[PDB]
Amino acid sequence: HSSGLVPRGSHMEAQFFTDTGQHRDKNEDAGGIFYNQTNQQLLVLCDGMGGHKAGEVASKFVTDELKSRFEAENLIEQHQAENWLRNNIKDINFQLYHYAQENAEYKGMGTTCVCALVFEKSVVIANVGDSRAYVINSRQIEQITSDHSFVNHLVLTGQITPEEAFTHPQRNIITKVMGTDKRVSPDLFIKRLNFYDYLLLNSDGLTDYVKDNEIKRLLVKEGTIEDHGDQLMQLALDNHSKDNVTFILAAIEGDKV
Ligand SMILES: [Mg+2]
Ligand SMILES: [Mg+2]
Ligand SMILES: [Mg+2]
Repeated sequence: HSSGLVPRGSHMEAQFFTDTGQHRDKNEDAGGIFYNQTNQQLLVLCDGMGGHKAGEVASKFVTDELKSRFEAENLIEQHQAENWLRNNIKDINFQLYHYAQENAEYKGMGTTCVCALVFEKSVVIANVGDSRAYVINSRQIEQITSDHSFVNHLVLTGQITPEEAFTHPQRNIITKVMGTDKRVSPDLFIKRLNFYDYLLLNSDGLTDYVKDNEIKRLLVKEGTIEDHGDQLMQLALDNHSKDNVTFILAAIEGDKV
């Protein structure tokens, strides 16, 4: 191929926050923040399905596989990142499918997966399910991913409005999830970072109970990542979330020190 320059080192200050909540037996969300051999950064969040068996097994399996595969990589170029995410998510989905089929205790298990590979000026995001990725600044909160949910199908075909989807009785139904089929087609996105302050990955335990404008209002106020993460978690619980709540907050650097 034609020659080009090595990616410039790029990290975001990022932190992972998770809580079982007071309404679930287990925390079936999983995730983390991982680094490859050249110190590129991968953010991972998985929501194991509460309505099927063994959601915690599925979410931990996908997270641990992404951790192992990424930590072993040396360097991923930005123009190869979509392929890397697509290929590894497809392989992990296939492994998870057979793991579920063979172990009777885990039959039917599955998980969402949203993940983000960080570059200097952009982030590359892969999504399977109804966990989410957003970017936030003082003027806008933008959801990057599209929920693979039945209610989002209804929204995208004009059958219900977004506000109706927020209180719809079938909001729980997912239409694309890791582990249920041998094949999966993740959605891939590239988002330029230039004028945003935060990248947020989250499970639906946050956004089923906290609206986008509340998230934006909280994150735009002065505060550290640790203050914002503690307060965003408390907001989900104060808004009566009945689910595990998990998110990664990653600060986008503007002016250098
Ligand atoms: Mg779950
Ligand atoms: Mg369970
Ligand atoms: Mg959930």
